[PDB]
Amino acid sequence: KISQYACQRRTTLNNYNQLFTDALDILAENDELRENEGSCLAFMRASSVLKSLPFPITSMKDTEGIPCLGDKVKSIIEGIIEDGESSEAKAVLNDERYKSFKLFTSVFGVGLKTAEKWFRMGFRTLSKIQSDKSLRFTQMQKAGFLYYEDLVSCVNRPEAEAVSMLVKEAVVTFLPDALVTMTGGFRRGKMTGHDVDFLITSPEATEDEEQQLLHKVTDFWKQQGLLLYCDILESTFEKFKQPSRKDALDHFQKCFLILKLDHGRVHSEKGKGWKAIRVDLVMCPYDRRAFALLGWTGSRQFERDLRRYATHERKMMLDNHALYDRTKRVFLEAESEEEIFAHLGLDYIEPWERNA
Ligand SMILES: Nc1ncnc2c1ncn2[C@@H]1O[C@H](COP(=O)(O)CP(=O)(O)OP(=O)(O)O)[C@@H](O)[C@H]1O
Ligand SMILES: [Co+2]
Ligand SMILES: [Co+2]
Ligand code: NA
Repeated sequence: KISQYACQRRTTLNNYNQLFTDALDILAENDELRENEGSCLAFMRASSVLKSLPFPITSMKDTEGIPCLGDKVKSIIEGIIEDGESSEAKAVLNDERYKSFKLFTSVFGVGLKTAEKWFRMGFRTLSKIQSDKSLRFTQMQKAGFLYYEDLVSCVNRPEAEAVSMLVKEAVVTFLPDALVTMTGGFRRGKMTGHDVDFLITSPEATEDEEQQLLHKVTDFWKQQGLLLYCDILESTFEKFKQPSRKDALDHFQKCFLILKLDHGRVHSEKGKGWKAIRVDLVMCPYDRRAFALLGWTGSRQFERDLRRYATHERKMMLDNHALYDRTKRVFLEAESEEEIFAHLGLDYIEPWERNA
């Protein structure tokens, strides 16, 4: 029996139900835009469970025994079986508000509120926004427009590996014992991504050394002329706080960057000679490295279901910093992700199996 939880499913990149899940993902995105959180969640859970199937749905009988498939979702599946298209997803793709929100939020630094503001001002194209002489842009949006074409082209694996080399070379210059791990989509086996994410941790660094590393590494890149954008968020981490009851917040020190990646550093099959790459770095205390790795690997749906399962099924509280057992009244320690899954009574799910 297929579990309702993504953390009890193996979800690999060979999606046999892309016709159904692309439509359900569009409908979920539109519900997010229309602030309908409930309908958004129902479409996301249905899309997630179909992504886990080892075969394509070709009839309504194939949906028997599958959880998270309500009446609304089954009507959408029936319509796609009928003529290979979703009339519901097609109407969203042609909606002017949806098209504007997708286009405007494709810019780094533009979220839901700014996209809504520009739409209500009558803007529909990025050309009209960028050339407007009355609009005022944040430093994040200025970088978003300046490096737009590079950032929208996405990052491939030779580029992600080239960025990994740069990150490791910079980090070990200040902390030679530091462990640098590529997380996010690339760790889940994806061929492309919108950014490259890393977890950095050091077994011997002090509290102050841990705090200064991201400042030292970004100053080094700024000196080399590689830092195109930088935003460092200071840590608000509390060693003895209970994990979140909430989409959990990450309190570790982190930075959101845009780096200049020279073409000569990329060893691939194939203009200006460089590409702007979105890079996120997270620094965590050594003892919390397994919780942080698990939270930063994703997918978002896998993380949500992991935390939901921990709370509802095990009376445990899980977040990126810790695992707390409410019955035993103890924090549970882990040196690896495998130990976290064992504490939760879950079969270990490999990172490439977390594409929920
Ligand atoms: N800018 C950011 N802010 C907060 N968390 C982030 C983050 N970037 C990465 N993460 C964390 O690490 C995982 C990957 O996050 P993202 O970079 O936002 C999407 P992704 O799964 O890596 O697809 P992508 O390859 O297109 O970026 C998620 O589990 C998320 O919690
Ligand atoms: Co990412
Ligand atoms: Co990221
Ligand atoms: Na955006």
